[PDB]
Amino acid sequence: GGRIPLWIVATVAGMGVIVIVGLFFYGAYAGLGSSL
Amino acid sequence: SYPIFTVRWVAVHTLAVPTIFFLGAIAAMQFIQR
Amino acid sequence: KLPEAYAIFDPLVDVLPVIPVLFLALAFVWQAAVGFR
Amino acid sequence: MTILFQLALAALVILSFVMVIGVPVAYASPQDWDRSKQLIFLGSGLWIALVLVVGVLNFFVV
Amino acid sequence: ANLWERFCNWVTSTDNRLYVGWFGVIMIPTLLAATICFVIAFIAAPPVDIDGIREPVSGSLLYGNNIITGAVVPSSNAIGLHFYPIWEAASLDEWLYNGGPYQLIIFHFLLGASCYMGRQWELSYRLGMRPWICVAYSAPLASAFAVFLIYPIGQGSFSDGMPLGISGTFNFMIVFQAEHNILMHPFHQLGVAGVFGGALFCAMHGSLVTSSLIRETTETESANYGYKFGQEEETYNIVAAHGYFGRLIFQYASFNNSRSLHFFLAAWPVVGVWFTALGISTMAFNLNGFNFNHSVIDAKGNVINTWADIINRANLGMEVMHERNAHNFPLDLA
Amino acid sequence: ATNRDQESSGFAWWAGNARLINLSGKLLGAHVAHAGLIVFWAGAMTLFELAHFIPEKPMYEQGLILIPHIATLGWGVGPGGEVVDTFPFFVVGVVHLISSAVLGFGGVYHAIRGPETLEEYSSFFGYDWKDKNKMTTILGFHLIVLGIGALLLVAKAMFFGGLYDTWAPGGGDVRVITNPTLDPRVIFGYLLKSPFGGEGWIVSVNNLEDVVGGHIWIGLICIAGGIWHILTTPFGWARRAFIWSGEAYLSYSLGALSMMGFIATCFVWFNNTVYPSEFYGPTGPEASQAQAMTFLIRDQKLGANVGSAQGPTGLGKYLMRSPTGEIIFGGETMRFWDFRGPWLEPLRGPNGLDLNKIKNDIQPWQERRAAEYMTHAPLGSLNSVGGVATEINSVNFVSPRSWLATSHFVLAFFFLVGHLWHAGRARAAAAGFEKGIDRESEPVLSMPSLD
Amino acid sequence: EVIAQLTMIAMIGIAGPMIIFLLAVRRGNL
Amino acid sequence: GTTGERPFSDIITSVRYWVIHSITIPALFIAGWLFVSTGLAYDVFGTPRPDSYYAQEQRSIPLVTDRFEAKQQVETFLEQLK
Amino acid sequence: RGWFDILDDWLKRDRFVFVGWSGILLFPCAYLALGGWLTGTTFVTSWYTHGLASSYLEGCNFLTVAVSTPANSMGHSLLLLWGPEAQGDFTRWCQLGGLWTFIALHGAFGLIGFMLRQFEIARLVGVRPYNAIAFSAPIAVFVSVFLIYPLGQSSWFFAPSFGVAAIFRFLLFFQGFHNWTLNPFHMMGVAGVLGGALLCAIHGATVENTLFQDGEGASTFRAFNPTQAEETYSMVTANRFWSQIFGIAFSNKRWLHFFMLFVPVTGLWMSAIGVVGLALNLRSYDFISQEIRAAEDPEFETFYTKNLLLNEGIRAWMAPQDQPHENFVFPEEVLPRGNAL
Ligand code: CLA
Ligand code: CLA
Ligand code: CLA
Ligand SMILES: C=Cc1c(C)c2cc3nc(c4c5[nH]c(cc6nc(cc1[nH]2)C(C)=C6CC)c(C)c5C(=O)[C@@H]4C(=O)OC)[C@@H](CCC(=O)OC/C=C(\C)CCC[C@H](C)CCC[C@H](C)CCCC(C)C)[C@@H]3C
Ligand SMILES: CC1=C(/C=C/C(C)=C/C=C/C(C)=C/C=C/C=C(C)/C=C/C=C(C)/C=C/C2=C(C)CCCC2(C)C)C(C)(C)CCC1
Ligand SMILES: CC1=C(/C=C/C(C)=C/C=C/C(C)=C/C=C/C=C(C)/C=C/C=C(C)/C=C/C2=C(C)CCCC2(C)C)C(C)(C)CCC1
Ligand SMILES: CC1=C(/C=C/C(C)=C/C=C/C(C)=C/C=C/C=C(C)/C=C/C=C(C)/C=C/C2=C(C)CCCC2(C)C)C(C)(C)CCC1
Ligand SMILES: CC1=C(/C=C/C(C)=C/C=C/C(C)=C/C=C/C=C(C)/C=C/C=C(C)/C=C/C2=C(C)CCCC2(C)C)C(C)(C)CCC1
Ligand code: OEY
Ligand SMILES: [Cl-]
Ligand SMILES: [Cl-]
Ligand SMILES: [Fe+2]
Repeated sequence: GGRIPLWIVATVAGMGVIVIVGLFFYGAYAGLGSSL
Repeated sequence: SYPIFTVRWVAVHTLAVPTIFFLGAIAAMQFIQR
Repeated sequence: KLPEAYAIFDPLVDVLPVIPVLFLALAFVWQAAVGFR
Repeated sequence: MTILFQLALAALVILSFVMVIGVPVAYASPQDWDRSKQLIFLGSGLWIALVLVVGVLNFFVV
Repeated sequence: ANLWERFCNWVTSTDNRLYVGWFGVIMIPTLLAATICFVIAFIAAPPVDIDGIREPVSGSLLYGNNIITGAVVPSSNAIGLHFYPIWEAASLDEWLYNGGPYQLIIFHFLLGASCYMGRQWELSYRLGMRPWICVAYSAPLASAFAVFLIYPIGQGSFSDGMPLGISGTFNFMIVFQAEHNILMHPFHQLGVAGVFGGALFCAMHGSLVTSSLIRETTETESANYGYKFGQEEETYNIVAAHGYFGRLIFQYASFNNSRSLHFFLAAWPVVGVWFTALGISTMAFNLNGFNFNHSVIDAKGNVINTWADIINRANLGMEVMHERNAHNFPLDLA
Repeated sequence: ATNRDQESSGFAWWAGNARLINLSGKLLGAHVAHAGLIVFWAGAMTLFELAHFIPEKPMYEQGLILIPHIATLGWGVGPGGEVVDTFPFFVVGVVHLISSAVLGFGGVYHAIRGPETLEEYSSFFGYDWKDKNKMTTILGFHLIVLGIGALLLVAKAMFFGGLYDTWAPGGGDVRVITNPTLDPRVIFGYLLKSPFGGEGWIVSVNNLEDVVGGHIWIGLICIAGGIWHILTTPFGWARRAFIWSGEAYLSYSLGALSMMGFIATCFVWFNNTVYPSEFYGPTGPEASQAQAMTFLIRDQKLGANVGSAQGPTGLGKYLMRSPTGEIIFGGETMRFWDFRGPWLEPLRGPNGLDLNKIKNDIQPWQERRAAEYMTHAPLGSLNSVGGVATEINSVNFVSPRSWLATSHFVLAFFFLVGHLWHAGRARAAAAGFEKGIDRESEPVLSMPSLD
Repeated sequence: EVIAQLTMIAMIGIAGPMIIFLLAVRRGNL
Repeated sequence: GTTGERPFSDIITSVRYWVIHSITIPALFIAGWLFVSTGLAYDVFGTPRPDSYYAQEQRSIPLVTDRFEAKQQVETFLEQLK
Repeated sequence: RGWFDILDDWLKRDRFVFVGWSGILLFPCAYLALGGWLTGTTFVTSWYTHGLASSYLEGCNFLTVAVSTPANSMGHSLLLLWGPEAQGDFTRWCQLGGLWTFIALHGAFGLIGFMLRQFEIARLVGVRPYNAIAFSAPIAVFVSVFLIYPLGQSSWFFAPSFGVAAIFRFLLFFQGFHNWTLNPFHMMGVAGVLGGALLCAIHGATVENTLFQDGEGASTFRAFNPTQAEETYSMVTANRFWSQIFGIAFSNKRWLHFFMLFVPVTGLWMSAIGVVGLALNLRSYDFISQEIRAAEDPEFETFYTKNLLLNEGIRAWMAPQDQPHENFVFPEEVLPRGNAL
């Protein structure tokens, strides 16, 4: 009911998307879809 | 003294669970080689 | 290539140039800390 | 001394790293302003010296 | 008092039906010279060797055009980026042939329009207003600089600037897609979002304020007569509009602050159109849109076409037809 | 509660850096920490480019913007712009990045610990935005540091190794400058040249004597002005023309930066002297000209008489006249005939391209350069597919000139926008309606109807 | 190899939020 | 005002929340990973794998050409792959 | 209280996300439009309908994935799962293009539900339904582009495919085959959209730069109270500003926001109409007077003729891949090309 401070979940959440997204960019250069 | 299962509840999960599921699928895809 | 002395440092040299952008991200984490007062 | 070079180089790195974190916290925690004046002053001289030591050694290995 | 001071106080008078101002002093003659040259060239100008190849394009009404095919045609590729005032020509006849009016029109116009922008600042200063209207107009001004000035600079020729005509504009759009895959540039996708969203939010704000007008008329009269100019009060119920819109979606997807709402309306198109002007301006230096041509391939290495390969086939048809007599060598590098 | 919230400073969080307008020490901390980020990047980025560098590939095939700035200054490079010692790059790298730490340490100390306002700690460092005499003086010191800075380039070129001269014979070479140009007829004639085609204002500067001489004049000018302002206060007329406020000074500099960004964009696009194609790749014009030469050469070897070969429009297929008669390459490249480059100037005579030299004196190195430069023309996709937009994937390339010209046009534009935003606001803030129209005295209401 | 790259930036990146985290514990002057 | 649900700030800061969602999220993620790693997405939806677009020696596409014989056309094309 | 009245009380309850009767049409059709897109751009090919990849699973990125239209051989079939083409085979339905109709038809009833939803909420709150009326213009577009246009052609093949780059493909097809840019009804559409964006920007900026000073901080957002009676900016100073800058200005605030609805809503309606025409190949493609002249005078050139030559190159370079079912074989030597390129 307020036991974890919001700003922590934000940074955590934030870094979580940042990683899934980076991954999709790495994949644009590897394997399927990389023209290679 | 709120409810935990509301209409709102159903709405978020109709979207939010296929999303995570879809995302792991899309992760695994980055690793497929031709 | 770096000079061969510094080859164990290549992968840190790879990540260094992005550090400026984190200063901007860190500003926002900080205003979340203080709640945008 | 192919090894003592890097040795001092990592010391710079693990120290910069210590200092990157320590100096801001030390500066804005009101508690130990006087207990820490020492720490950063020593770290700083230690940092500078480390840069120079790595500086001179590079001209034996590169 | 002294004559220089009577004059200054007239230039800057907030009593003139139309404000002059110091930006006004440059804006007025230059827009007049562009307007008069443009009108006269559109009706009467003779054909113009746009591509420098002695193949003149007829742009004017009297040489067989209509409103929709007519244009003032860009200046010769043989001129490139050289300055070509009327006084550099051996004769008006030479100036017309090689595209001179285009230079006259766009220079006087870019200038007069830039001062238009400043004049908006100026009047807002004299009225005691906040000053940033002129910042919203910088988005369309930027866009004009891009198609008339920046893109010709990167490419080496005013001949590759946007023509001043309805069909010439389309010509320009198709050639750009072939040479720059502008549809596949994010900055243009940002501009579309800018203008689709702009129109969307226009209809919304329009429909939402209008949805909540206070009954101050009967059914036999325009509801517009329920607003009296400079009335102390507001004529719609923003609380009522919020309660409608917050329910259409959910409560916090809706604005309840008027200032925050209107700033949103200003910023959305302005930003996006900054991006697309930046889009034309950076593709002026051949930093082009994404290229996924043959990007998927199978185990063997056959190409598996995607929709981007279908886009490139269209692009290619534009490529090989455009300016069909003007290339001698295999690559079209500007 | 020391400002630092919307309720004391009058600004929200999204504009909280405006909470520092009248806190000089905390504001000093911000400028030094930021400078530390600038030096950090100069440092980080050079060592990245070094680590990824392969001396066998051209610089312009490897995504390098900073290392070519170092080669141009004459370090690390041999005849032909061939790299012959990487160590100087590494140095430039480590000094900046180390240096960034004493800046970083300095800014974070001044922004957190030190005095928030300097004007009680020492009457020399503290300042009021509105002290016309203190603001000319700070500008004066900085003017002198700038003029010193220009003189360092002079020192590098005349005393400490020279600079890369793409125009040097034998293909280009580092070289020491000993007759800087000082004639102001030359040095300021650049300034009165038209920015239009075939003139190019100061972008046309094409020899290092001219370049070095210009930095002698500007160095001495800036020192002179630095002194001027340290001893003067602004005159009656100047005080009346300007707004004297922290924000207005900021708006003037954004103007200045914006204008400079646009100039830079055009330097890297068109100038192949201080941005030599050895390092930055060919210019757009250079690439287009190169293609016409490649195919002139090829067909001339087959037996084509290239001076009389009439193409489809009636203009020469290989050669035609510009509008003032010069002999120039044909096809669409007719727009580019202002191009001047060390690989091509040898075929030039007084009337332009000389046909006996075309028939006879094309050396293999030019055929190599022309082919190299036409196949590295500054066109490619945002995801670094090289070529025209209809090209298939394969070549991973975007010219440094494209990266540099796009990035700095974008930055130039948003900084002009910043000029207007802050300039107009400074006007409003000083006249006192930046926060809105006062209902009790709405000005328009005291005016007479237009009709 | 590239895991080298990931661990460094994971550490540099975690370094920022830490300072802020440490400074709220000690009720330092944010 | 408040329709009466539990505020989101109150939930996603609550521990109970993350107790449950520490497990459920990554569980879903992996399930969707496993849905593709098993290769099962290919046969559910009919999507070719990189070795199933063409037969070894063909460069024409299996374009469906009959409205009612369409199911059959596709099946007979997946046989010419073995 | 009848059971009908009890079910009505519950649907019209004030919750976080209001439901209503409209909801019963709305949430399932919308949810399933969405999901069929997400599902098909993630996992489904267009190999048997189009000869294309189209999912993430195949290695497409966000710009090139699509739920692609059915092959031309299907006609205008509804392509029901239990229909005679796929015969209850889910997998076969995906490969034949049934996700496309699934999305199209659940989408279209989806939008219906949304418009009813604007009617239902406006009535319960008590306001004029002008927003519902404005929402007619997106419906006219979606219907005109996605349903009418293909029903007038040979099949659903030629409708738009649901995809970023696939839509770019549609755009360029419409230029090369229909000469859509020359059509008066799109021109009106263009004017309405760009005029909408204009109205949107200029009105926001006007209001933001005519605010009265009603608080004391430099953020001006915190000087507005939604229940305040007083206009937050000055209509009188805005009028004088634009009267003297532009020569005219708004004076009536109701007309000003009514005009804002009108302009973009009417642009979209006009473009819809022209597209209905294009369902029939009823194009504005040519100007007869210019072709007659052009045909007789080889020195007559205009930007209209230049553009037609471009159109011609698009048609021939793109059709063989674009409409694989026609088995178009164009030898190198018939391909139109200018010099060198
Ligand atoms: C960072 C650079 C810089 C800045 C910001 C300033 C700022 C200032 N200077 Mg200093 N100055 C500098 C460098 C600088 N100066 C240097 C290096 C010198 C040595 C040359 C001088 C010499 C100098 C003198 C001699 C004077 C100033 C004065 C002033 C003040 C008024 C400026 C003014 O009216 O602008 C310019 C505004 C104008 C309205 C000028 C109009 C003329 C046209 C429109 C501009 C073009 C002029 C340009 C020289 C020619 C065009 C070149 C073209 C090819 C582009 C202001 C505080 C004045 C003052 O108050 O004295 C203390 C004054 O008289 N400055
Ligand atoms: C270049 C970027 C930059 C810089 C240099 C500054 C600098 C400053 N800002 Mg601004 N700000 C920025 C971006 C920037 N800001 C952005 C992007 C935002 C939007 C989110 C804001 C929002 C903002 C607000 C809302 C406020 C400021 C304030 C301040 C000042 C004091 C902040 C304070 O008390 O720290 C408190 C924070 C801490 C003690 C946490 C730790 C901070 C340090 C710096 C961590 C550094 C780590 C680093 C790696 C150090 C180790 C290396 C060393 C050995 C060299 C300071 C001068 C404040 C001000 O004006 O005060 C009156 C203020 O109220 N800023
Ligand atoms: C433009 C930047 C700038 C400015 C104006 C100041 C100004 C000030 N600082 Mg800060 N400071 C800075 C940068 C700056 N500092 C940096 C980078 C650091 C980290 C090294 C510090 C660390 C620091 C601390 C820790 C303290 C100050 C203090 C002070 C005050 C007195 C300093 C004094 O009297 O020096 C006297 C000046 C000299 C003895 C002259 C020598 C200075 C250097 C060596 C000259 C070298 C110039 C260099 C060669 C030029 C090239 C620069 C480089 C970018 C290439 C004053 C308000 C003190 C304070 O506020 O008191 C509480 C204090 O305790 N400063
Ligand atoms: C591309 C542009 C564009 C988009 C994406 C769009 C979207 C939207 N506008 C809405 C509203 C409006 N639009 C309006 C005016 C306009 N809208 C315009 C242009 C657009 N409008 C224009 C130009 C105008 C000017 C007249 C008004 C006046 C309103 C509203 O009142 C309303 C709102 O609340 O906006 C703030 C919303 C309707 C919500 C809804 O139906 O939920 C239900 C969703 C359903 C039924 C699913 C639809 C399925 C669609 C039709 C097909 C499938 C889509 C795929 C899943 C995704 C495909 C993606 C690829 C194509 C790339 C939605 C956000
Ligand atoms: C040089 C060097 C060094 C140093 C380094 C440095 C200097 C560091 C820094 C670092 C940093 C400086 C970092 C930072 C980080 C940051 C981060 C990581 C952030 C993030 C963020 C986020 C994600 C957020 C989120 C959010 C919020 C909070 C709110 C709003 C919303 C959002 C979502 C946005 C060393 C020692 C290593 C050694 C080597 C060399
Ligand atoms: C104030 C503030 C801010 C800002 C901050 C800043 C901006 C900072 C800066 C800082 C900095 C800017 C720092 C720097 C650092 C550095 C360092 C730490 C370095 C070190 C170095 C080293 C360690 C090196 C090593 C080496 C060598 C020598 C060689 C090669 C290898 C190597 C790399 C390893 C913010 C916004 C956040 C918030 C609010 C407040
Ligand atoms: C290094 C070099 C060089 C040299 C350079 C020089 C020598 C330069 C000069 C520079 C300068 C010589 C510049 C100047 C500038 C100017 C300006 C930019 C102006 C400004 C003005 C204004 C902006 C104004 C404003 C106003 C008005 C008009 C009215 C009243 C108000 C006011 C005040 C606002 C050369 C090229 C040879 C070569 C290479 C390198
Ligand atoms: C079809 C069908 C169906 C249905 C289905 C559905 C219902 C589905 C679902 C699905 C879903 C519902 C899905 C979901 C999706 C998700 C996703 C996949 C997302 C993603 C996203 C992202 C990736 C984003 C991110 C980002 C970015 C990118 C940038 C900015 C920021 C952010 C962070 C936002 C049924 C059963 C009837 C059966 C029949 C068929
Ligand atoms: O696109 Mn194609 O590229 Ca720019 O130039 Mn070369 O050809 Mn020509 O004159 Mn107008 O257009
Ligand atoms: Cl053309
Ligand atoms: Cl050519
Ligand atoms: Fe409004």
